[PDB]
Amino acid sequence: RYELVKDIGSGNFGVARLMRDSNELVAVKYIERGEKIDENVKREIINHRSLRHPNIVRFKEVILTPTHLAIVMEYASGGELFERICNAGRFSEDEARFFFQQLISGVSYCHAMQVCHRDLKLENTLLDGSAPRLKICDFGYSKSSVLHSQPKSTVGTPAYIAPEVLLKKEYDGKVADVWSCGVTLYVMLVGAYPFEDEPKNFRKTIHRILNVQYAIPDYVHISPECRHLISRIFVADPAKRISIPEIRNHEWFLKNLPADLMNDNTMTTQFAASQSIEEIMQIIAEATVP
Amino acid sequence: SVYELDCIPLWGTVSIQGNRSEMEDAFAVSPHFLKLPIKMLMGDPSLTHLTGHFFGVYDGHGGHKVADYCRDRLHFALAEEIERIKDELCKEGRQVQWDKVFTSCFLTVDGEIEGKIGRAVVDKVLEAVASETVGSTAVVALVCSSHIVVSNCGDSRAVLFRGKEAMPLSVDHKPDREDEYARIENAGGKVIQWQGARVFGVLAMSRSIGDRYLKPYVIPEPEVTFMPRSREDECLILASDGLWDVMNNQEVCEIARRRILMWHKKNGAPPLAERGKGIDPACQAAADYLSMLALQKGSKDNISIIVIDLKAQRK
Ligand SMILES: [Mg+2]
Ligand SMILES: [Mg+2]
Repeated sequence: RYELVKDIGSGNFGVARLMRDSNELVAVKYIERGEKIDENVKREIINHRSLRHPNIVRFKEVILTPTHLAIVMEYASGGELFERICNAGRFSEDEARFFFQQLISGVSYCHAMQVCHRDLKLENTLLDGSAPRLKICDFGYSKSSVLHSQPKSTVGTPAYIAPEVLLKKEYDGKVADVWSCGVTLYVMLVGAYPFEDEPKNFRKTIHRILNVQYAIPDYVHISPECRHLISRIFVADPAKRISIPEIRNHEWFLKNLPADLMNDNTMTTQFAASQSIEEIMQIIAEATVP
Repeated sequence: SVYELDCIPLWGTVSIQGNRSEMEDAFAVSPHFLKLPIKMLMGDPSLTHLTGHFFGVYDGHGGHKVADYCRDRLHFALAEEIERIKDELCKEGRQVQWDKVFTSCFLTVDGEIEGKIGRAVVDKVLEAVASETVGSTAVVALVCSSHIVVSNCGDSRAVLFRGKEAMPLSVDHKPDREDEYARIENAGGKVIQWQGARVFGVLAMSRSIGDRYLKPYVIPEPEVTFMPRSREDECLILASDGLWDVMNNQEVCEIARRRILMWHKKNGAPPLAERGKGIDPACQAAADYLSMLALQKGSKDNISIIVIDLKAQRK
């Protein structure tokens, strides 16, 4: 059983109740029990349950209550990465590298599990105290999510939008995700989103994105290999943009790369970190009753 | 019979900052504000004009200047257009007339905001009101004895409760809405899917006031609806998305009706002398309640709600 602690805000503009077990913190999302418990909600849970990468926010369990169906998720006790960088400064090239390796390991895994682009929402990066680990891909993140969402009238972090998302009508989603990773790397190193600055002037930000007009300021001193990786990622033409496997073989990435993050197959990740499907199915059944 | 006696405006309002860093919502309620030539409501029982009570919600984005400007100006702009359309006192149903007057009003304000139409300042200067990326929604309702007129632009909406079935009087201008999507794309603009359907990946609406930078894809042309009042009418609710994001039409109306009746049953209707000279406490009750309900349902946006009682008397 768990004990109420707070009501924090979720990842993609959502709501959750922070609770506590073990001395472990958990994030619990809820969903109106009145037969909102379709087939969309079942597949989406079982899907997310199959995602076992340590840098993915992972499904813990599902509890039935008189009010709703409770979705217990793993909690990111470090919070949002950007809000971190703000009240702590830009990270060093070595701290940035640590986390970037984790991201790529995670993105790579998600891509392999068929999860990407708007299903993965890389604008949302979280941190957790329990390596440090950066954590992506929370429950209410898919395009077809049954989880309630309340996005703003204006888009939050447009820098994450790859130019081909604005420019073309057909493009690879996994490759658009590379650009996003670039954005996450830049913010870690500089302490500010790249193509943006007066902020919230979308005209200027979009202008800079489309012309890939960024500038690493002088107060930030980073190696030439790092600047190269960034220049290889921030290219408007998807076809000339560096790929994930290519990133995995780049010098900057390879330096101080731990052994476990040298994982090819997706099935050794699953065994690496190791509630039953019958339990989940039994509870979603009892959940259709208001 | 309805065209020979003005109605008493019964209303209550909430407009709060909620969990946001700024308040960019604004509203305006101007009862007894304008006199409506009867031919604009009736046709072709004398009373040459009906008193029209103005209600407005303006949900701003990118800043507060444009929502605030609507608050201070729009009703006056609307008044001017009503006067202009007494050059029709010479020369075309009611719908077309209202649609026409409301389009010119919303367009005038838009122009004043971008500094292409002359406006008053503390002699009639051309000065922009705000940056090119700041804008606002606008939903307004004219209530008189005979008719309700709603003119909507953006994702705030107005909902009428008629008997037992909720019926909205505006449809949200979201970029993935069929005609809207089409209009944009066919015009040469782009709607992307990113944290919802967005014009060019940025703005979660297809219509608004301001937002120069997304012209002429994001337009200030409103969608006016002309609704004759009925004896079954219970109430009218205008609100920003702060409310509609967490609650459906039907439940909002029902809750609002309950609380109105709840206050009347546990306090009885006040004397005619007080009525319409300020906020009706039963409406204020409903407004206040819906407001806190939204906050508990998890709404993190600015919240603005105007509840308007449409019932002659409740016994
Ligand atoms: Mg607002
Ligand atoms: Mg709002």
